[PDB]
Amino acid sequence: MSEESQAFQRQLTALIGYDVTDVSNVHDDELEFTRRGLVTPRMAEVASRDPKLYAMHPWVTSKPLPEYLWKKIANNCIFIVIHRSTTSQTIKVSPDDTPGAILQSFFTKMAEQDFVLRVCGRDEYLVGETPIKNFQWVRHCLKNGEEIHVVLDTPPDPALDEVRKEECDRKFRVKIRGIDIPVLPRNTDLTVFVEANIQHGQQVLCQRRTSPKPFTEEVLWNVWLEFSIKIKDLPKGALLNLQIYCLLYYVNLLLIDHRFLLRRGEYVLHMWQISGFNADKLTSATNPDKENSMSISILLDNHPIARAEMPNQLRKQLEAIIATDPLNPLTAEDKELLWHFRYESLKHPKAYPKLFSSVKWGQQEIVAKTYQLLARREVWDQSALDVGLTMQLLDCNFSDENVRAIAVQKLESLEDDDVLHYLLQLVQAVKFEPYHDSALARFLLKRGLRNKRIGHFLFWFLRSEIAQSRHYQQRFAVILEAYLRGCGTAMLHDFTQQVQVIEMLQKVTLDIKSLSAEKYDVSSQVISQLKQKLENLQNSQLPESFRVPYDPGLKAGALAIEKCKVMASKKKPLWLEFKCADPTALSNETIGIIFKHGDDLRQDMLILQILRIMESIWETESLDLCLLPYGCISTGDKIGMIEIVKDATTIAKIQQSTVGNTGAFKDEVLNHWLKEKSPTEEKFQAAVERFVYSCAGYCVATFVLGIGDRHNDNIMITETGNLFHIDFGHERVPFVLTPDFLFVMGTSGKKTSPHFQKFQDICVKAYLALRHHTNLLIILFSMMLMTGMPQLTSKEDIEYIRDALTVGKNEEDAKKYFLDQIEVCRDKGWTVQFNWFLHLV
Ligand SMILES: CNC(=O)c1ccc2c(c1)OCCc1cc(C(=O)N(C)c3ccc(C(=O)N4CCN(C)CC4)cc3Cl)sc1-2
Repeated sequence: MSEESQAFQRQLTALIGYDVTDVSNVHDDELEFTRRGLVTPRMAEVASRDPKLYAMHPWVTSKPLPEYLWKKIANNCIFIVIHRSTTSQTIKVSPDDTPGAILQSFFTKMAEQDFVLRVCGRDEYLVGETPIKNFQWVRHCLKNGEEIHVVLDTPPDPALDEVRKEECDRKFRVKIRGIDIPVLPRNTDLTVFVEANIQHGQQVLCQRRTSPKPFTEEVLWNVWLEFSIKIKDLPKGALLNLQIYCLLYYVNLLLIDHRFLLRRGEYVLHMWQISGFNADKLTSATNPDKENSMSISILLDNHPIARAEMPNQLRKQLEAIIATDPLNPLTAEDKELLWHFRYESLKHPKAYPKLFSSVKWGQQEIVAKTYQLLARREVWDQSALDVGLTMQLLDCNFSDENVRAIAVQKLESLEDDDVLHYLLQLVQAVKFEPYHDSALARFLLKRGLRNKRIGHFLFWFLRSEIAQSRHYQQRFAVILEAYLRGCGTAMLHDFTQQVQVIEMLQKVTLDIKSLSAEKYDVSSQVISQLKQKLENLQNSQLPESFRVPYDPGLKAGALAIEKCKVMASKKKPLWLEFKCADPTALSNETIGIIFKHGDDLRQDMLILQILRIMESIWETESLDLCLLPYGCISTGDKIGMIEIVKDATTIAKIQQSTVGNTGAFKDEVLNHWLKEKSPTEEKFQAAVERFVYSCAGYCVATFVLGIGDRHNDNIMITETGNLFHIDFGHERVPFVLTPDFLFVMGTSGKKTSPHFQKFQDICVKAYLALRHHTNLLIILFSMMLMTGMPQLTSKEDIEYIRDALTVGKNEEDAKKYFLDQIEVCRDKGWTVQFNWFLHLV
């Protein structure tokens, strides 16, 4: 291994934020085995991808143009403005024209074909055989009433993407020797025992306990725990879960390894301490902190794997069971039905999750029958892809490799555009895979390496987790490294720039947070030191440019130091502004970015991404709710970026600017603000309309997600009328619809009006459009809770969304339910809003 290659691994380590060659925290070779296992999938995708299309990463969709976007084209014509160093002719185009085609109606229309169309000021290309109406940038421009400005230039050199070459029928038992912790002192000395569980898909096959003993820094049982399950019956993917109760600590050990071998020998496992149900509890990783953590010693001394028509009424029971929601509990009666009627069940793709939860995974013969069942998979294979269904089979309830692979098989058919929609949840779903190398992980690897946009986000989503999750960083690092080894030198250089930038801003963030207290109010002293420090960075270890992490097509240049500052809030986040490093840009507007330290931005990414999913869901229904899921990215431990939405203010600041002593609240302020920021009544009417739509979308989305009761300071609005929520980091009301919002709607004092009627109509339409996707929403909600929050009750917390989506009810009762919800806010008026500030005194 050349000295060059060692320097390279060093490079990857700094981009990843973890050393994948570190062997300090392992008890076997799973991780190394996986690094090697992933080489094949990587080389295969690299060798398979088209260098040209890969370099230009066109962003496209096969989906039809929504009704609400056809509205803006009734002339069957679209205008593209091409530019080239001086003047710019505006070509009239047909929505079906191909980029190379409009290049024919150009060159000849003017009068060598080795040129390509690129969006002005962006690293975005319109290429490939695709109708221009199928390009996302084109649809984004129409939806925003913006013109499509493009520049004619030379295709990027694929050479820049060069990738560096690479080079027994006995019952199961376990001996618990004892436990050891360096320091126990809490308050009162209690007693302690060890609980050993054998689990599969968060289902206990057998449970055993040790006798209680005095809790001292060292407790030695030296006791055999014999389980009812036979060795031969252990399913691959089963975990020996070990727990200490006084519940204090846990740790897991895969009973059958990545080689299909039964675990054997001595183990000293360092455990995880509970913070006083979630994905972290399922991890096969052990606590890396060997100095301050509890450990448990165990011994293993115990390779494997070597007609009749249904009556009308049972079938009805069966179909009823299948119709129930993902969260409906399956009775013992229900499971037996599903299993007995196995072959009938297999004819309904929607039964798959319920059927595989009916499997007795602790019985070799049954599992086998199950694999036999999966053999004739025709009905499933030809079924239309249902993302909600697929994700159900990737959650914590399925530990079987084969069950999860068919889920992954269905994902193979997603277009890149959809992958981007679900990417974050798919990455989080890697936490439910029992092995490091899995079909799900390889699919993400493959898709990321196939498309630059997916690779970029895949990188940040992985790095965010590597940086702040001890439970999963090892697995995610191996995945990221594999990816980094195939993305190409260009991407590598880009990621390097981005990582350098955020690292510098982190330093700065910290140093500046130090030069001030815990809030007040800053301090011209504090702002000046910031500007100096940035001036220092600017010249230079701070790279010429870098891609915006939440908007990779955008290249950020030099900081505009005069415009930077520290925001006035408890935490002291930076308000940074940069110049665009692309001369071809259509404006002088800077790139605003908020850099913040002290908060875990992962919950916000999760919420913002779900918001994006709701928008695409609504698109599948021809609806546009005008949400504004601003860019947000966890870039490392307790740090990240947030997009600064231009021309936007807080609803509270608007209130506050007019008196606002102790937080008095006037109904007409909002309407006045909008009218004053409008240059004309036209623009004002557009603002009001957009407000109605945006208000409706956020009321619905926020109710469903159970995040509806918010303080005014957590909700913003653009000067153009777009309302939107922010800060999703962790009497009552379902959502925020205050009298001022109502005032803009032309209503006041519980009355009606054309815009308000229009609002209720949009809400209801929005609400029921989401109910057609109930299962997708429920499964995303529950995964989000398991992988993104603290230790959430696996029933009651998750059950909220079921109630919220009013599962089980017909359309009439649903509309009713929501309309009453709208009434509650009205009756409550300003109460909850009003309650703030006082709680603090
Ligand atoms: C011209 N644009 C803006 O002023 C602006 C302000 C805030 C945001 C923005 C634009 O983009 C939209 C997304 C966004 C998201 C935010 C967020 O998540 N949090 C937690 C947040 C809330 C308040 C502040 C804050 O201190 N201030 C200073 C007072 N000012 C009136 C509001 C923002 C900072 C953050 Cl990061 S702030 C914010």
